[PDB]
Amino acid sequence: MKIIKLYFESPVHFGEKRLSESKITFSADTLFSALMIEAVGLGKEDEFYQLASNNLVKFSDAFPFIDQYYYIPKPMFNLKLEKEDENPSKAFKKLLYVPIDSLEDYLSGGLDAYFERESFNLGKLALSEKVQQHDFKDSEPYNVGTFTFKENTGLYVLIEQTHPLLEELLENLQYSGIGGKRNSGYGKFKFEILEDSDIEDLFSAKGNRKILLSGALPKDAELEQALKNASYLLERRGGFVQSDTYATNLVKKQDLYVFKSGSTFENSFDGDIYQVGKKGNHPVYKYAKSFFLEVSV
RNA sequence: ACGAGAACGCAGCACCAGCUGUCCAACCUGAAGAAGA
Repeated sequence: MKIIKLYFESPVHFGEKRLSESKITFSADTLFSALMIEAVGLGKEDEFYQLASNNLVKFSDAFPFIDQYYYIPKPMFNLKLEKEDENPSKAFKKLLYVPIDSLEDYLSGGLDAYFERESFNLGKLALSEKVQQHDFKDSEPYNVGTFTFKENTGLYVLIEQTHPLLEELLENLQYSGIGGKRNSGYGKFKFEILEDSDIEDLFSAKGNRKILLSGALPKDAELEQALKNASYLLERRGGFVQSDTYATNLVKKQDLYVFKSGSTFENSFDGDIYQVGKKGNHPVYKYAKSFFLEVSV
Protein backbone atom coordinates (compact mmCIF):
# COMPACT_ATOMS: atom_id res chain seq x y z
CA MET A 1 0.00 0.00 0.00
CA LYS A 2 2.52 2.50 1.34
CA ILE A 3 5.92 0.85 0.83
CA ILE A 4 8.43 2.58 3.10
CA LYS A 5 11.72 2.20 1.20
CA LEU A 6 14.81 2.41 3.42
CA TYR A 7 18.08 3.27 1.67
CA PHE A 8 21.12 2.61 3.85
CA GLU A 9 24.33 4.64 3.54
CA SER A 10 26.35 2.36 5.84
CA PRO A 11 26.56 -1.35 6.71
CA VAL A 12 24.01 -2.43 9.29
CA HIS A 13 24.09 -4.82 12.23
CA PHE A 14 20.67 -6.42 12.67
CA GLY A 15 21.88 -9.11 15.07
CA GLU A 16 19.73 -12.05 16.14
CA LYS A 17 21.45 -13.19 19.35
CA ARG A 18 25.11 -12.04 19.29
CA LEU A 19 27.31 -9.24 17.98
CA SER A 20 29.54 -11.41 15.78
CA GLU A 21 26.71 -12.14 13.32
CA SER A 22 24.20 -9.93 11.54
CA LYS A 23 21.06 -10.73 9.59
CA ILE A 24 19.89 -8.98 6.47
CA THR A 25 16.49 -7.68 7.68
CA PHE A 26 15.02 -6.22 10.85
CA SER A 27 11.62 -7.28 12.15
CA ALA A 28 8.55 -5.19 12.98
CA ASP A 29 9.19 -5.32 16.72
CA THR A 30 12.63 -3.84 16.05
CA LEU A 31 11.06 -1.03 14.03
CA PHE A 32 8.38 -0.40 16.64
CA SER A 33 11.07 -0.34 19.32
CA ALA A 34 13.00 2.23 17.29
CA LEU A 35 9.91 4.38 16.70
CA MET A 36 8.87 4.15 20.35
CA ILE A 37 12.36 5.27 21.36
CA GLU A 38 12.03 8.20 18.97
CA ALA A 39 8.58 9.07 20.32
CA VAL A 40 9.97 9.06 23.85
CA GLY A 41 12.60 11.36 22.37
CA LEU A 42 10.06 13.94 21.22
CA GLY A 43 7.58 13.24 24.01
CA LYS A 44 4.67 11.50 22.25
CA GLU A 45 5.16 7.84 23.09
CA ASP A 46 1.61 7.66 24.45
CA GLU A 47 -0.02 8.75 21.19
CA PHE A 48 2.20 6.34 19.25
CA TYR A 49 1.19 3.44 21.49
CA GLN A 50 -2.46 4.45 21.11
CA LEU A 51 -2.11 4.54 17.31
CA ALA A 52 -0.33 1.20 17.05
CA SER A 53 -2.61 -0.50 19.59
CA ASN A 54 -5.73 0.80 17.79
CA ASN A 55 -4.50 -0.60 14.44
CA LEU A 56 -4.23 2.91 12.99
CA VAL A 57 -0.54 2.24 12.22
CA LYS A 58 0.14 -1.47 11.69
CA PHE A 59 3.19 -2.51 9.70
CA SER A 60 4.95 -5.63 8.50
CA ASP A 61 8.67 -6.10 9.05
CA ALA A 62 11.48 -5.08 6.70
CA PHE A 63 11.69 -7.11 3.53
CA PRO A 64 14.41 -6.81 0.88
CA PHE A 65 13.84 -4.85 -2.32
CA ILE A 66 16.12 -5.09 -5.36
CA ASP A 67 15.62 -2.77 -8.35
CA GLN A 68 11.89 -2.30 -7.67
CA TYR A 69 11.42 -6.03 -7.03
CA TYR A 70 9.70 -6.20 -3.65
CA TYR A 71 10.71 -9.43 -1.92
CA ILE A 72 8.97 -11.53 0.73
CA PRO A 73 10.17 -14.40 2.91
CA LYS A 74 9.27 -17.79 1.47
CA PRO A 75 5.69 -18.38 2.67
CA MET A 76 5.15 -21.53 4.71
CA PHE A 77 2.81 -23.31 2.33
CA ASN A 78 1.82 -26.87 3.15
CA LEU A 79 3.01 -27.82 -0.39
CA LYS A 80 0.17 -30.36 -0.53
CA LEU A 81 -0.53 -29.43 -4.17
CA GLU A 82 2.93 -29.66 -5.76
CA LYS A 83 4.09 -33.29 -5.35
CA GLU A 84 2.93 -34.09 -8.90
CA ASP A 85 5.89 -32.35 -10.56
CA GLU A 86 8.77 -29.90 -9.96
CA ASN A 87 11.16 -30.65 -7.05
CA PRO A 88 9.43 -31.16 -3.66
CA SER A 89 12.83 -31.31 -1.98
CA LYS A 90 15.79 -29.22 -0.79
CA ALA A 91 15.62 -27.24 -4.04
CA PHE A 92 12.99 -25.03 -2.36
CA LYS A 93 15.02 -24.86 0.85
CA LYS A 94 17.95 -22.54 0.10
CA LEU A 95 15.41 -20.14 -1.44
CA LEU A 96 14.92 -17.55 1.31
CA TYR A 97 13.00 -14.68 -0.30
CA VAL A 98 10.59 -14.74 -3.25
CA PRO A 99 9.17 -11.66 -5.02
CA ILE A 100 5.76 -10.55 -3.83
CA ASP A 101 4.25 -10.05 -7.30
CA SER A 102 5.29 -13.57 -8.36
CA LEU A 103 3.82 -15.24 -5.27
CA GLU A 104 0.71 -16.59 -7.01
CA ASP A 105 3.03 -17.89 -9.73
CA TYR A 106 5.22 -19.53 -7.08
CA LEU A 107 2.16 -20.75 -5.16
CA SER A 108 0.77 -22.44 -8.29
CA GLY A 109 4.24 -23.54 -9.40
CA GLY A 110 6.42 -22.51 -12.31
CA LEU A 111 8.99 -20.25 -10.63
CA ASP A 112 12.61 -21.23 -11.18
CA ALA A 113 14.36 -22.48 -8.04
CA TYR A 114 18.03 -22.09 -8.98
CA PHE A 115 17.57 -18.85 -10.92
CA GLU A 116 16.11 -16.84 -8.04
CA ARG A 117 18.96 -17.30 -5.56
CA GLU A 118 21.67 -15.83 -7.80
CA SER A 119 19.09 -13.28 -8.93
CA PHE A 120 18.59 -12.52 -5.21
CA ASN A 121 21.89 -10.80 -4.44
CA LEU A 122 21.78 -7.81 -2.09
CA GLY A 123 25.22 -7.05 -0.67
CA LYS A 124 27.03 -9.43 1.65
CA LEU A 125 27.78 -10.04 5.30
CA ALA A 126 31.03 -8.58 6.58
CA LEU A 127 33.44 -9.02 9.44
CA SER A 128 34.38 -5.87 11.35
CA GLU A 129 37.32 -6.55 13.66
CA LYS A 130 37.34 -3.97 16.46
CA VAL A 131 39.02 -3.54 19.84
CA GLN A 132 38.77 -1.79 23.18
CA GLN A 133 42.13 -0.07 23.51
CA HIS A 134 43.53 -0.14 27.04
CA ASP A 135 46.51 2.05 27.87
CA PHE A 136 48.39 -0.50 29.98
CA LYS A 137 46.13 -3.56 30.01
CA ASP A 138 45.67 -5.83 27.00
CA SER A 139 43.40 -4.64 24.20
CA GLU A 140 40.06 -6.43 23.82
CA PRO A 141 39.55 -7.62 20.22
CA TYR A 142 35.91 -8.02 19.23
CA ASN A 143 34.17 -8.22 15.88
CA VAL A 144 30.78 -6.88 14.82
CA GLY A 145 28.72 -8.76 12.27
CA THR A 146 27.61 -6.23 9.66
CA PHE A 147 25.86 -6.22 6.29
CA THR A 148 26.17 -3.75 3.40
CA PHE A 149 23.44 -3.43 0.77
CA LYS A 150 23.92 -2.85 -2.96
CA GLU A 151 23.54 0.53 -4.68
CA ASN A 152 19.87 0.23 -5.74
CA THR A 153 18.91 -2.07 -2.88
CA GLY A 154 17.59 -1.79 0.66
CA LEU A 155 14.62 -2.74 2.82
CA TYR A 156 10.94 -1.90 2.49
CA VAL A 157 8.18 -1.79 5.11
CA LEU A 158 4.49 -2.36 4.43
CA ILE A 159 2.35 0.22 6.26
CA GLU A 160 -1.42 0.62 6.02
CA GLN A 161 -2.77 4.16 6.44
CA THR A 162 0.42 6.11 7.03
CA HIS A 163 0.16 8.69 9.80
CA PRO A 164 1.49 12.24 10.22
CA LEU A 165 2.93 11.15 13.57
CA LEU A 166 4.51 8.10 11.92
CA GLU A 167 5.96 10.36 9.22
CA GLU A 168 7.35 12.59 11.98
CA LEU A 169 8.91 9.60 13.76
CA LEU A 170 10.55 8.27 10.59
CA GLU A 171 12.21 11.65 10.02
CA ASN A 172 13.70 11.39 13.51
CA LEU A 173 14.77 7.79 12.89
CA GLN A 174 16.95 8.80 9.94
CA TYR A 175 19.44 10.53 12.24
CA SER A 176 19.51 7.96 15.05
CA GLY A 177 20.16 4.88 12.92
CA ILE A 178 18.48 1.47 13.09
CA GLY A 179 19.99 -1.82 14.20
CA GLY A 180 22.83 -2.94 16.43
CA LYS A 181 25.83 -0.60 16.40
CA ARG A 182 23.94 2.47 15.27
CA ASN A 183 25.77 4.92 17.54
CA SER A 184 28.90 3.46 16.04
CA GLY A 185 29.20 3.92 12.32
CA TYR A 186 26.60 1.36 11.25
CA GLY A 187 22.92 2.33 11.49
CA LYS A 188 22.13 4.93 8.83
CA PHE A 189 19.38 5.30 6.23
CA LYS A 190 17.02 7.61 4.36
CA PHE A 191 13.40 6.71 3.64
CA GLU A 192 10.57 7.40 1.20
CA ILE A 193 6.93 6.68 2.05
CA LEU A 194 6.44 5.83 -1.63
CA GLU A 195 2.81 4.91 -2.19
CA ASP A 196 2.59 2.03 -4.66
CA SER A 197 -0.14 0.70 -6.96
CA ASP A 198 0.73 -2.85 -8.06
CA ILE A 199 1.24 -3.80 -4.40
CA GLU A 200 -2.07 -2.59 -2.93
CA ASP A 201 -3.88 -5.03 -5.23
CA LEU A 202 -2.15 -7.97 -3.52
CA PHE A 203 -3.49 -6.80 -0.15
CA SER A 204 -6.91 -5.98 -1.60
CA ALA A 205 -7.09 -9.58 -2.88
CA LYS A 206 -8.81 -12.54 -1.23
CA GLY A 207 -8.16 -16.21 -0.67
CA ASN A 208 -8.27 -19.08 1.77
CA ARG A 209 -4.62 -19.07 2.89
CA LYS A 210 -3.27 -16.04 4.76
CA ILE A 211 0.43 -15.18 4.85
CA LEU A 212 1.65 -13.61 8.08
CA LEU A 213 3.86 -10.66 7.18
CA SER A 214 4.93 -9.57 10.68
CA GLY A 215 6.23 -11.54 13.63
CA ALA A 216 2.99 -11.78 15.56
CA LEU A 217 1.66 -13.47 18.69
CA PRO A 218 -2.09 -14.20 18.82
CA LYS A 219 -4.22 -13.14 21.74
CA ASP A 220 -5.11 -15.82 24.27
CA ALA A 221 -8.65 -15.86 22.85
CA GLU A 222 -7.77 -16.65 19.22
CA LEU A 223 -4.73 -18.91 19.62
CA GLU A 224 -6.96 -21.97 19.23
CA GLN A 225 -8.64 -20.45 16.16
CA ALA A 226 -5.32 -19.49 14.54
CA LEU A 227 -3.64 -22.82 15.35
CA LYS A 228 -5.83 -24.86 12.99
CA ASN A 229 -4.39 -25.99 9.66
CA ALA A 230 -1.52 -23.55 10.22
CA SER A 231 2.09 -23.91 9.06
CA TYR A 232 3.93 -21.57 11.42
CA LEU A 233 7.28 -21.21 13.18
CA LEU A 234 8.10 -19.70 16.57
CA GLU A 235 11.01 -17.42 17.41
CA ARG A 236 12.17 -15.96 20.71
CA ARG A 237 12.03 -12.16 20.85
CA GLY A 238 14.01 -11.17 23.92
CA GLY A 239 17.33 -9.57 24.68
CA PHE A 240 18.13 -6.51 26.76
CA VAL A 241 15.86 -3.52 27.29
CA GLN A 242 17.51 -0.60 25.48
CA SER A 243 16.86 2.36 27.74
CA ASP A 244 18.87 4.38 30.24
CA THR A 245 15.73 4.97 32.33
CA TYR A 246 14.86 1.34 33.12
CA ALA A 247 15.83 -0.70 36.18
CA THR A 248 19.03 1.33 36.87
CA ASN A 249 21.19 -1.45 35.35
CA LEU A 250 21.47 -3.71 32.30
CA VAL A 251 18.56 -6.15 32.66
CA LYS A 252 17.07 -8.58 30.15
CA LYS A 253 13.39 -8.72 29.24
CA GLN A 254 10.84 -11.52 29.22
CA ASP A 255 11.49 -13.64 26.14
CA LEU A 256 8.47 -13.66 23.85
CA TYR A 257 7.77 -16.43 21.34
CA VAL A 258 5.96 -15.25 18.22
CA PHE A 259 4.97 -16.68 14.86
CA LYS A 260 7.54 -15.90 12.18
CA SER A 261 6.87 -13.49 9.32
CA GLY A 262 6.56 -16.26 6.74
CA SER A 263 3.90 -18.37 8.42
CA THR A 264 0.55 -19.17 6.82
CA PHE A 265 -2.86 -19.39 8.50
CA GLU A 266 -6.46 -20.12 7.57
CA ASN A 267 -7.84 -17.92 10.38
CA SER A 268 -6.98 -14.23 10.60
CA PHE A 269 -5.94 -13.16 14.09
CA ASP A 270 -4.99 -9.70 15.32
CA GLY A 271 -1.91 -9.85 17.53
CA ASP A 272 -1.15 -7.76 20.59
CA ILE A 273 1.36 -5.22 21.88
CA TYR A 274 2.94 -7.16 24.72
CA GLN A 275 4.25 -5.84 28.03
CA VAL A 276 7.62 -7.58 28.27
CA GLY A 277 9.11 -5.23 30.84
CA LYS A 278 7.11 -5.01 34.07
CA LYS A 279 9.58 -4.79 36.95
CA GLY A 280 11.10 -1.62 35.50
CA ASN A 281 9.64 1.86 35.68
CA HIS A 282 8.43 2.17 32.09
CA PRO A 283 6.42 -0.27 29.95
CA VAL A 284 8.77 -2.20 27.66
CA TYR A 285 6.60 -3.27 24.74
CA LYS A 286 6.88 -6.05 22.17
CA TYR A 287 4.97 -5.11 19.02
CA ALA A 288 3.39 -8.40 17.92
CA LYS A 289 0.32 -7.33 15.98
CA SER A 290 -0.54 -9.29 12.86
CA PHE A 291 -0.08 -8.24 9.23
CA PHE A 292 -1.48 -10.60 6.61
CA LEU A 293 -1.32 -11.27 2.87
CA GLU A 294 -4.25 -13.45 1.81
CA VAL A 295 -3.70 -15.91 -1.05
CA SER A 296 -5.67 -18.74 -2.64
CA VAL A 297 -4.11 -22.14 -3.32
C1' A B 1 11.72 1.66 24.83
C1' C B 2 16.07 -1.41 18.29
C1' G B 3 19.91 -9.19 20.84
C1' A B 4 20.96 -4.15 23.70
C1' G B 5 24.51 -0.56 25.78
C1' A B 6 29.62 0.73 26.49
C1' A B 7 34.65 -0.84 23.43
C1' C B 8 40.49 3.16 18.60
C1' G B 9 42.66 -3.49 15.40
C1' C B 10 45.60 -0.83 18.59
C1' A B 11 51.03 -0.95 21.12
C1' G B 12 56.91 -1.91 20.06
C1' C B 13 59.82 -2.17 15.15
C1' A B 14 65.56 2.33 10.64
C1' C B 15 63.77 -0.92 3.55
C1' C B 16 68.21 -1.83 5.84
C1' A B 17 73.47 -4.69 5.44
C1' G B 18 77.99 -5.67 1.82
C1' C B 19 79.55 -3.44 -3.21
C1' U B 20 85.68 1.51 -6.90
C1' G B 21 81.10 3.47 -12.60
C1' U B 22 85.17 0.42 -13.18
C1' C B 23 88.45 -2.35 -17.24
C1' C B 24 91.36 -2.03 -22.47
C1' A B 25 92.75 2.27 -25.91
C1' A B 26 99.18 7.32 -28.47
C1' C B 27 94.68 13.58 -30.60
C1' C B 28 96.52 10.26 -34.20
C1' U B 29 97.07 9.86 -40.12
C1' G B 30 98.86 12.43 -44.85
C1' A B 31 101.14 16.71 -46.33
C1' A B 32 110.10 21.31 -49.14
C1' G B 33 109.26 28.88 -49.17
C1' A B 34 110.00 27.34 -53.78
C1' A B 35 109.20 29.84 -57.96
C1' G B 36 112.14 35.10 -62.81
C1' A B 37 112.59 39.38 -56.86
